Amino acid sequence: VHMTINERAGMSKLVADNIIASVIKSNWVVDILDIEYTAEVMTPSEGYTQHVDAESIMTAPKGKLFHLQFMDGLLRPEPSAFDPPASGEDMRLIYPLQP
Amino acid sequence: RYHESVLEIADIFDQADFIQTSDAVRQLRALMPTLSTSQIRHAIERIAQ
Amino acid sequence: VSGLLMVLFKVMTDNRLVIVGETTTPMSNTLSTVVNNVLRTTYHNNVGVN
Amino acid sequence: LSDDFKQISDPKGYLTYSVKYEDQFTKKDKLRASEADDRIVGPTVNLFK
Amino acid sequence: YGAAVVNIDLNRDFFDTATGIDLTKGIPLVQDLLVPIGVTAGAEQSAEY
Repeated sequence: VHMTINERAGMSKLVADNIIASVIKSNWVVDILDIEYTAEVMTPSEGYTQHVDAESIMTAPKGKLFHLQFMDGLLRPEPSAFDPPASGEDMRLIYPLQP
Repeated sequence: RYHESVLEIADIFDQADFIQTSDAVRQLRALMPTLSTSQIRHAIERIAQ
Repeated sequence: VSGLLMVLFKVMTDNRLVIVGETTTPMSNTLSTVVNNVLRTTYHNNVGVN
Repeated sequence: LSDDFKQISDPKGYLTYSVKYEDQFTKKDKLRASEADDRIVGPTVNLFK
Repeated sequence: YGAAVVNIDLNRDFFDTATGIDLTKGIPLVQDLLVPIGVTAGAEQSAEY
């Protein structure tokens, strides 16, 4: 499903949690349009100072201004040939709809 | 089948003397929430402050 | 019957005259669209139920 | 010339809703959404919880 | 050398806190201009933009 949420305002915690769980398990794409945000563009050495759990994105009051951060990881240097393999997988949930 | 769009007064009138602004003010107003008269007064008192 | 009489009497003598009380005038963007359609600018802080 | 009226601000009605909750399914804990909406739809939401 | 990004911001030195503007984020933000009446405006409200 490519679900669009124009307005979160009535949504139960149960439903929001279920939608996120579908994003993760059923591979849903959920475009939340109600959100407004400023967007700092971090560089890899400075990391992500601020964090946003899925709950807060799904339940924040309408008309409040979120402050998301986005890595520009283009300045990440190559790994050493002898760095241990990563068995795991770094993941990401939040993306912009616009440049 | 139509296309809504801002049309500056300057594209209509050929007399520059009575045209001070442009489409930009309309766009900026579109950014504003509709304001009750007391909210307008509050804005003006704030800018005055 | 006495109770209905007193109700009726208390209504017959309801000389109340409303003055506007405390009244919020919320920013439009902060409201869910379903509430915005219903709200007409200001509303009393003591909204009742409906 | 007369004390004809009693000025009052937030009038109470003659009727009102009265609600009995089935305690097994009710959560006594107060519900709320965003403050903006709760200020309006709030007392309603809690009553007909 | 090593500049990761080069942005173009409004000059915070010019649009000072004396104008009421804050520019620590990506955008100008002014408190207490466009506000609800009868309640304190919420923090980090979008209308500030």
